[PDB]
Amino acid sequence: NTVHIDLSALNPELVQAVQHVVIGPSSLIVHFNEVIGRGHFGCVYHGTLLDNDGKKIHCAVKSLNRITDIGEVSQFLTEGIIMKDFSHPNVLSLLGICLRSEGSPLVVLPYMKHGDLRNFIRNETHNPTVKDLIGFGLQVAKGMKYLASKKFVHRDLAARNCMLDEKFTVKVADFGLARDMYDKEYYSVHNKTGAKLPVKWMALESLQTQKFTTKSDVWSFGVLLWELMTRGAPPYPDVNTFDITVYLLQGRRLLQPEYCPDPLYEVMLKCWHPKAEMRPSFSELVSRISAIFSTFIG
Ligand SMILES: O=C1NC(=O)[C@@H](c2c[nH]c3ccccc23)[C@@H]1C1=C[n+]2cccc3cccc1c32
Repeated sequence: NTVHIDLSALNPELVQAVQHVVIGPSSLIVHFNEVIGRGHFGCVYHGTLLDNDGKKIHCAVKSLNRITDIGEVSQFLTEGIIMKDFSHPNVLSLLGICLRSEGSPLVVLPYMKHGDLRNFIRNETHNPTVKDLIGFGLQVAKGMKYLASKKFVHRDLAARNCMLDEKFTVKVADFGLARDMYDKEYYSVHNKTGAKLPVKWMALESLQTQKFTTKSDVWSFGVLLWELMTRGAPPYPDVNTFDITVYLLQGRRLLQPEYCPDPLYEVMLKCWHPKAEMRPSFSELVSRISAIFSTFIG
């Protein structure tokens, strides 16, 4: 209850360029007993977004508690509300933002019945077939192909960041500042800057330079496929951050899951090429995986 931002000192050209994303206080209903889920990420609430023709839209609402002042609000708008006007069936897009005077800004996302892709496939109550799992990988590849075309570098591609709707359409999400805290199991922390680093998903060059590209998104996509075909097993479970790096430097890789098609494993191994320029583009991945999915019977 200490967050105050003076909306009127926001750059007038920035507030013009983002006004179509801003939701008014009376156009979003949020009941605070109605929680979709809780975690390290914070608390995600049920919301109802009210359009102009009495059309009610079910959404998920989250306070961006990491945004505490005008400076951070500005940066967030300059990187998040321009720089994320995306529209693709396999990309989770922002429904809008509540800019508040008192309190952190709210983000409003489409409701996703089946939650994150990792938890869904780990749940033995569900039965995604081998073909279904490749189909999920295919859907992610298409979302990533779209994002690469927009020159958007995700940086945190992983099964936990892909969401599943009620029709089982996979949407690639980027919760930028939306995650309050990050699980120690998956994210290392940089001592000096506080940067969160998803080491077991990072390309070899990123483990060295801390720099991300589309080609490092391709590496992470390989790991995501591995996650899919193992039904959400943790990559490199026994192993610390230094030993993972040595493992990879030796040219060792994640091992072929049971029931994973050989052609699909070849694709994974190509994603983990040590030379970034030698990894497949997402165009190549969508082509390759589409054929694997289409011709999959056995
Ligand atoms: O984008 C989304 N839409 C939804 O409905 C959220 C959701 C569905 N089941 C859940 C079960 C537990 C928590 C959330 C959900 C999902 C989300 C995940 N995370 C993960 C980290 C931070 C945020 C913030 C907003 C929305 C979501 C979100």
